Amino acid sequence: FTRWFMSTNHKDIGVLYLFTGGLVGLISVAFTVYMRMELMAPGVQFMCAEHLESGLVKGFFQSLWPSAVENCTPNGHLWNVMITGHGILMMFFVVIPALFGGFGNYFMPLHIGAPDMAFPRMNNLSYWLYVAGTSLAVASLFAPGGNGQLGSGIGWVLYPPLSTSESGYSTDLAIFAVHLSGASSILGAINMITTFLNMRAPGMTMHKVPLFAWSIFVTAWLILLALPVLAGAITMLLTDRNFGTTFFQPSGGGDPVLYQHILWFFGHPEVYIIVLPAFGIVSHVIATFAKKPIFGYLPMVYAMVAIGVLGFVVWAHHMYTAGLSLTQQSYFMMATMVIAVPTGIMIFSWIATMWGGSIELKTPMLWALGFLFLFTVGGVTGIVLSQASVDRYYHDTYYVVAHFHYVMSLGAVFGIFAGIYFWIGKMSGRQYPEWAGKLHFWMMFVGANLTFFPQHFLGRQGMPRRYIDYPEAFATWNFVSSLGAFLSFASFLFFLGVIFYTLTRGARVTANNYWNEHADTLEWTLTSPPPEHTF
Amino acid sequence: LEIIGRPQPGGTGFQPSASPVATQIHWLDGFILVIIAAITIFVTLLILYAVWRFHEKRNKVPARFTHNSPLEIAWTIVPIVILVAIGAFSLPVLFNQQEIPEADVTVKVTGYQWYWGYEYPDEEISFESYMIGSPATGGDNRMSPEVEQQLIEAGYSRDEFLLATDTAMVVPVNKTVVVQVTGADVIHSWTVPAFGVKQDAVPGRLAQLWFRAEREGIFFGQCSELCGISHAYMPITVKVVSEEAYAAWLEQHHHH
Ligand code: HEA
Ligand code: HEA
Ligand SMILES: CCCCCCCCCCO[C@@H]1O[C@H](CO)[C@@H](O[C@H]2O[C@H](CO)[C@@H](O)[C@H](O)[C@H]2O)[C@H](O)[C@H]1O
Ligand SMILES: CCCCCCCCCCO[C@@H]1O[C@H](CO)[C@@H](O[C@H]2O[C@H](CO)[C@@H](O)[C@H](O)[C@H]2O)[C@H](O)[C@H]1O
Ligand SMILES: CCCCCCCCCCO[C@@H]1O[C@H](CO)[C@@H](O[C@H]2O[C@H](CO)[C@@H](O)[C@H](O)[C@H]2O)[C@H](O)[C@H]1O
Ligand SMILES: CCCCCCCCCCCCC
Ligand SMILES: CCCCCCCCCCCCC
Ligand SMILES: CCCC[C@@H](O)[C@@H](O)CO
Ligand SMILES: [Ca+2]
Ligand SMILES: [Cu+2]
Ligand SMILES: [Cu+2]
Ligand SMILES: [Cu+]
Ligand SMILES: [Mg+2]
Ligand SMILES: [O-]
Repeated sequence: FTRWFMSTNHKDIGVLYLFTGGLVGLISVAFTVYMRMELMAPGVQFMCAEHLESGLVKGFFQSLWPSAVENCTPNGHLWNVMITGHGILMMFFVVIPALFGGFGNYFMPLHIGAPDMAFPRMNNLSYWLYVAGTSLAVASLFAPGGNGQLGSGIGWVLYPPLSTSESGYSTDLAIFAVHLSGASSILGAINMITTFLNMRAPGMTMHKVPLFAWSIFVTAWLILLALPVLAGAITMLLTDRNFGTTFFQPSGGGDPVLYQHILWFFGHPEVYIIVLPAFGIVSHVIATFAKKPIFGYLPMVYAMVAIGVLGFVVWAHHMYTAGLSLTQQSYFMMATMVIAVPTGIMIFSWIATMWGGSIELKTPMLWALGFLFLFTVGGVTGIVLSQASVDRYYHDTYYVVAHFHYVMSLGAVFGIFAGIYFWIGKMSGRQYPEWAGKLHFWMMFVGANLTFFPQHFLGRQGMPRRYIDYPEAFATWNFVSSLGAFLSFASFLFFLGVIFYTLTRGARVTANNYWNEHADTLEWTLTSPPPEHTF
Repeated sequence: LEIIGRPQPGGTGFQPSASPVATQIHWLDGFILVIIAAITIFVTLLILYAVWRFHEKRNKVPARFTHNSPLEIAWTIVPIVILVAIGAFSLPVLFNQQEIPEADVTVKVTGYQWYWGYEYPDEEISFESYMIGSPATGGDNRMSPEVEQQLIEAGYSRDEFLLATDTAMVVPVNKTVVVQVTGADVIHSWTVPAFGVKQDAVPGRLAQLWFRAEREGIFFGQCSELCGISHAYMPITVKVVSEEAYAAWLEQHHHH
């Protein structure tokens, strides 16, 4: 019934975030399949202007079947709309809601022995703002937009003057969507911080809080500084568009580059907001399946704090080719490099935790180990890109696309799958079938690497970001990348099958702790699922 | 002229270098690539070893250690050393790249939706440069018999489609070219991979880059800041030629 949606219990809200995150994730992944269909071969075959003359539904179905080039007038606006849609959904309405809204809301109170969040009614409202934001984001795709068509073709970061001059009101709906998301995140961070500080169990000292709870706490602070800044940036876009301001318009004495500083001031912290909870989950999973306590607990907490702090003083590595002086470029380059150090501490600590353990290669552990490998691959290309001299070549190419898909889609997402398999028994009372989880893992591992590794080659060869079509020479690695995406998509549909199976007819969970003694935090002390009212 | 600055089928490396800056980029990237491949191979081999050596079937009782001070010192300091080493070779390269020398040739480039305008202020030459196959040349941004014909007529082949423009920026070999870049409407970005240059074209700002081309030939770039519907369809053609061929091209533009 609609008694799930009106619930104020952190567990129910956690579950709502997870499911909704998953559904929006499916929609955004479906966009990438369409994107990789068009990128699979040079020449435009799918995104034809001719499909506009049909209806919405008829036009949709026609666009899924390839046309000959001679019958296909390239529609760049549709490409730019899908890309912007893919990016907005992921960065605002998918991964953070799942990790922070989902696992954060469900498990952080359990890990600290809190009965519920400080402000349960505020927690429920944070969910509905997320849903309202999502709805506006989706609606913007069907609203009058740029070039006399539907949707905003402006990139997930909304650079002016392009975002300010895009016609129709699709862009305004997108800006409202982002406001709602920021509001949802801010309320969530308020709750996480208050709960964490005030509602710990007697005896639960700061140095006794589990790492996941710490990851969520640090994350919550980043949100409080980052998200208000973003609300400023985007309100300024909204006023330039509607209320005669000219913050970013040179005719009125504005500067488009100012928007970039403000936006990236949110924009870097944003990626550390995505990844910190995944760092939390990896810590719990690895310790459990290595049957060994987490190595260097205190350096981990501090490395997370250090990463959180440094994430606020590096933003202009997104602006090396935007007109930054040599002094700014040198600074931001050196400040960005420092981040490798605490991150290295965490990678090596995770390896040290495994070292001398008794390793059980169950599904959650496979995601966690994939995370270590793939996050390292993404992280070191991040270090390449920090070198302004080399970023001169790589900026706005597919090399950057490869970096961020390794840290996010093969990093944060592996964190999400790690947590789902780790915790689904605890949350539902039902267990996933082990052979299916491993199959899911290997399909995703192979598919995701096939998708993104070849994008390094495309970037090195000079393929720009945000292109509907590309010179013939880029054909080989685009084709491979697209086959990788189709395989990854297959693994995701299989995953959804695994979840559906697990929840409807999965083996009954009977134990409080169905893993082992080294899953040693409070949730494993409770029933599966935990009682409606805990602690 | 030889087509040099272009992507090649199945390529996995950089585009050929034709400037000393591009050369520096290749070396620095090659140096960092060795390091980061060593780091990730190391990390990967550790994980695979630990999973093999400490599998539950082979190591039935787990250890309990959570510290190893000498190791934590080594693994904090060694990354710091690695980064400082990279920083030492990288900062000179950055300085050379961004310190604008005295120009032999000055070109002012303006980005528009969706084409580039070039002006040579010393020569009182200006012209616009459109993709072969754009609406300007009679097409609609796709390959066709007509577009292939125009590519041939202009000295290219169908393989240069999306790269070749109707007019090129021509410059003399072994001379310092300073390019002043701006945007007319939205932000664009002007780049030539073979020269190791890229500079955003921001409305209201005039920014500079330099290159010195070390061999003659044809070199392509593509707009590198999303700028609307035909972002994919406003490339850059630079022809590097001899001093005499350059003067010849200048005289062809002179109004008597
Ligand atoms: C999960 C999200 C996430 C994370 C965690 C990161 C992590 C990092 N990012 Fe990435 N990044 C993105 C998501 C993310 N990024 C996105 C979305 C963009 C593009 C936005 C857009 O334009 O749309 C981007 C773009 C981006 C750029 C701009 C490139 C360009 O547009 O031209 C830069 C530049 O410096 C950069 C750097 C880094 C660095 C140095 C790290 C560091 O945090 C990585 C540190 C990790 C390691 C280094 C590996 C582990 C360490 C060791 C094993 C120790 C040994 C290693 C060394 C000694 C090097 N990133
Ligand atoms: C979390 C962030 C995230 C994720 C997961 C993905 C996933 C994918 N992305 Fe995404 N991508 C972005 C963030 C992300 N992307 C951003 C920010 C941009 C920039 C947009 C812009 O330019 O403005 C971009 C741009 C971008 C491009 C370049 C577009 C261009 O420049 O024109 C391409 C090209 O192939 C691409 C492809 C893919 C593919 C094939 C996948 C996937 O199909 C890979 C396979 C992964 C899966 C099958 C699993 C997905 C799982 C989840 C999403 C979790 C769901 C939640 C639960 C289950 C609880 N993306
Ligand atoms: C007192 C009498 C006044 C006499 C002087 C008249 C001044 C002309 C107005 C200039 O505004 C123009 O409006 C066009 C129409 O909107 C734009 O075309 C744009 O819009 C068209 C959409 O119809 C597209 O076809 C074009 O590609 C696109 O450039 C064009 O850029 C813009 O400069
Ligand atoms: C830069 C990349 C590095 C990747 C990290 C992976 C390598 C981890 C190696 C861990 O080293 C172990 O540390 C233990 C603790 O320091 C030592 O135990 C020693 O100290 C223990 C602590 O009291 C005693 O219980 C033991 O008996 C005694 O052998 C043990 O010998 C040593 O092998
Ligand atoms: C004394 C009074 C003087 C009166 C002024 C004379 C009016 C002359 C009209 C010029 O308008 C041009 O129209 C083009 C065709 O519509 C536009 O191309 C635009 O639209 C094309 C078609 O979509 C694109 O391919 C181009 O890249 C894009 O720039 C172009 O920008 C715009 O300047
Ligand atoms: C002769 C043309 C080959 C036909 C291939 C069409 C494949 C389209 C599959 C669409 C699947 C939608 C996800
Ligand atoms: C650790 C990830 C590095 C990804 C870059 C791959 C580059 C390989 C290309 C080699 C150059 C061929 C000439
Ligand atoms: C090579 C001939 C140069 C001609 C020169 O006198 C004029 O372009 C001056 O504008
Ligand atoms: Ca295509
Ligand atoms: Cu960043
Ligand atoms: Cu562009
Ligand atoms: Cu452009
Ligand atoms: Mg850019
Ligand atoms: O970032």
